[PDB]
Amino acid sequence: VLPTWSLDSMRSRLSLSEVLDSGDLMKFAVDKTGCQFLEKAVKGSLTSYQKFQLFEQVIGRKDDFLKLSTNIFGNYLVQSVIGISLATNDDGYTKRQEKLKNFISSQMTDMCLDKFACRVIQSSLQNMDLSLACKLVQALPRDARLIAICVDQNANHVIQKVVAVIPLKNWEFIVDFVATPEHLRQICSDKYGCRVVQTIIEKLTADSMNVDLTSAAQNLRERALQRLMTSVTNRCQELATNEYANYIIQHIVSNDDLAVYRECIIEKCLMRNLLSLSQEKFASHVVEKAFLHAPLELLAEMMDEIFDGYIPHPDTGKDALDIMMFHQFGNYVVQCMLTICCDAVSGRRQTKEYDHAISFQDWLKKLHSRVTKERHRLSRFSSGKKMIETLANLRST
Amino acid sequence: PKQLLQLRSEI
RNA sequence: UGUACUAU
Repeated sequence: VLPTWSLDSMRSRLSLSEVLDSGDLMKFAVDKTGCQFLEKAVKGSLTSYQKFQLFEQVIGRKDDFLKLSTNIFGNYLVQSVIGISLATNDDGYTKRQEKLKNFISSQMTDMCLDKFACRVIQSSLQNMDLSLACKLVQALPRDARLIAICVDQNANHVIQKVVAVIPLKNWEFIVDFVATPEHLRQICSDKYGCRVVQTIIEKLTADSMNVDLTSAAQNLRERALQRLMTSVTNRCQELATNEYANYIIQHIVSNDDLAVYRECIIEKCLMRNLLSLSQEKFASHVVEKAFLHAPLELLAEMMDEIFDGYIPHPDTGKDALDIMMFHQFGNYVVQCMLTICCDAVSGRRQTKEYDHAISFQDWLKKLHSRVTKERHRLSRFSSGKKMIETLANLRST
Repeated sequence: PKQLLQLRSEI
C-alpha cells in the first residue's frame, strides 16, 4: 500500500525529506511499517523547513489531522508532531496551537469517543498552554453524550485528564452534571463511570495534593465537594451495595481527609442494616471500612447493634454473631471487629477520642466468650482459625 | 442466601 | 472463605 518509489525490490537510505517532499505522507502514516519509520524520523535533527512541512502535513489540514488522529498508527505521529510544535517557539507557534485547538474543538465528542483520537485529546490537554487547553474543556458535550464519554472504556480517560490538569473553574459543570441524580445513577452503575466519579472526588478533596491551591480555589473546591457529596449520600444505599460503586463508598468512609462524611455515610444507610449488609458480596467491604474508621462514639453504636441490636431467631436461638461468624461474607466483618478490639487493648490503636478503652474491653470480652464457646464449630473454617489465633497471640502479649 | 433478624427498638 | 479499575 506504500508508494512504489519508496518500496524495495522500504529502502534503506529513505530520508524524512523524501517523504515530506513527495506529498505521500498520509500513505506512510497509516501503514504500520511507514508510520514506524516516520515515528523515528521526526525524533532526529529537523531543519526549520522540515518542521514547517510536518506542521502543515500532520496538524495543518483538519481532514488529514482527523484521519491520522483516528488511526491505529497515525495517532502516534500526531502526538509526536504536536509535541514538536509545542517545542518550537518560532513565529508560527501561536498560530499553530490556535489552529490545533479549533481542529480538536470542532470534533470534540467524536474524537473523545474514538479509541485512538482520545489519546490525542489527552496529550493536548496536558501539554498545550493552559489557556489553550481550557478552551478544549468548553468543547465538551453537556447532554447524554457526556454520559457516553464517562462510561466508555477509552473516552472516560479524557474526563480524567481534564480533572487532573485543568483548574476546577473550567470543568465545574462536569461536577454539577455528575451530581444530577439520574446522571449519578447511570454513571455510578458503570465500571468506567465509577472511575470518573472516584477521580473527581479525589481532586475535590482538601488533601496533601491540594495545599498549593489559593483560598478562592479551595473555596470553589469545597463548594463542588458539598454538591457532589450531597448527591452521593442520597444514593448511599444504592452505591454501597453496587458491584462497582461500593469502592467509592469505601474511599469516602476510609479517607482521612473526608472524615466529616464518615458519620453521614454510616447513619444514612449502614446503621440499623449492619447484619443485612454484612451478608452481601459488595456491601460487606463497606461495613468493614466503616468499622475500621468510624469515630469512637459511632463505633460503639455499630458494635452494640451486632451484639445487642437484633432479636435472635425464634426457633434456633441464632443471633447476629451466630449468623455472621459462619456466613461467607459476614465472617470478614467479625474478623474486622475482633482485629479492632485486639489492636485497642494491645496499644496499636488509640482508644481515646471519654476514654473508650473499657468499651473495647467489653467488646473483646464478648467476642472472646463467643469464640471460646463455639471453638469446635469455628475450628472447621479458616475464618474461625484466624479468630482463635488472633485471640491466642493476644494472651501471649 | 440471607439470614435476616428482626431489629430491636431505639426508644 | 469474598468484589472493580489500571484503557493504543
